[PDB]
Amino acid sequence: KETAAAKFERQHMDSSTSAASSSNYCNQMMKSRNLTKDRCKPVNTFVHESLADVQAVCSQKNVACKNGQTNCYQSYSTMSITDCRETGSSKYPNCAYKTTQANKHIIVACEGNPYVPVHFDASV
Repeated sequence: KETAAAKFERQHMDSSTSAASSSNYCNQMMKSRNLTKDRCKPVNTFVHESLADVQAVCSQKNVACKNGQTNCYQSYSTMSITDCRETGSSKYPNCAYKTTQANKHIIVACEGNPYVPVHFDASV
């Protein structure tokens, strides 16, 4: 089964771009990363930074996750992200999203050895 670390990379990393280039970024990426295959994932964040910089957050500022776990971490630095959220017209299989650019700190939950991100908790 795909590991939690690999799923995080597939759902949230986009080291190939510095930001969203058009309003269709979310439509394109949600589909290409297979986040709309079985249902429309409602919200999703993409991070436009290197993988090592994001992995690095695992040893930055500890903070409790939204759900209360204590293995979340907030990045020291803000990062270029893209926020994707369904539009009112989104209807499976035609999942549709609003793209929004931002430069925010990220909050992830980490696990394993190597200790790496396994969930994207929030942008703040």
